[PDB]
Amino acid sequence: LVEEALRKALEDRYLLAHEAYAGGVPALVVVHRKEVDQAKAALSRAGVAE
Amino acid sequence: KLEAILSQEVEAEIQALLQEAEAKAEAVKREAEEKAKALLQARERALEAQYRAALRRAESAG
Repeated sequence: LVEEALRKALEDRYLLAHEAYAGGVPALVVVHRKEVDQAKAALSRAGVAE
Repeated sequence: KLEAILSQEVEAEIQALLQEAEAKAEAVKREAEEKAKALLQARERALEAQYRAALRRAESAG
């Protein structure tokens, strides 16, 4: 869900990476500076937060 | 792609800054020409003065 939301919000110039740990995934989204608000807004609409 | 964004945040600053510093390197140099010219404008009047005074003195003296 998170990937979809970010992808529509942030086009294809965002980087979504994840690495496991035994159970879920801690994920990191890497975005350009000044694209911070938009990036955040996308997480907030899914219900995921920082 | 994502690396093409990165080259555009830089490529923008490095023309803003280098356009600004080629107009200070213009500006100092414009004032430097306008000063040397004026320090010789005052030199031009001075010499004249000294010659107009000088000749009048020699006329009176004689």
